[PDB]
Amino acid sequence: GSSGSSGAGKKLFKCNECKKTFTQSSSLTVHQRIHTGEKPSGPSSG
Ligand SMILES: [Zn+2]
Repeated sequence: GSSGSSGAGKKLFKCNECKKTFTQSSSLTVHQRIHTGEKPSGPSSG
């Protein structure tokens, strides 16, 4: 079921932690650190 209302297009990079996107990679990268640098809550094993 494709109900693309908000986005779901022109995507190149997506975070498999908070389903976030960034027009560019660099932007996403700096955002990844957060998920890959936060208190040990659970075994990410990404
Ligand atoms: Zn994220």
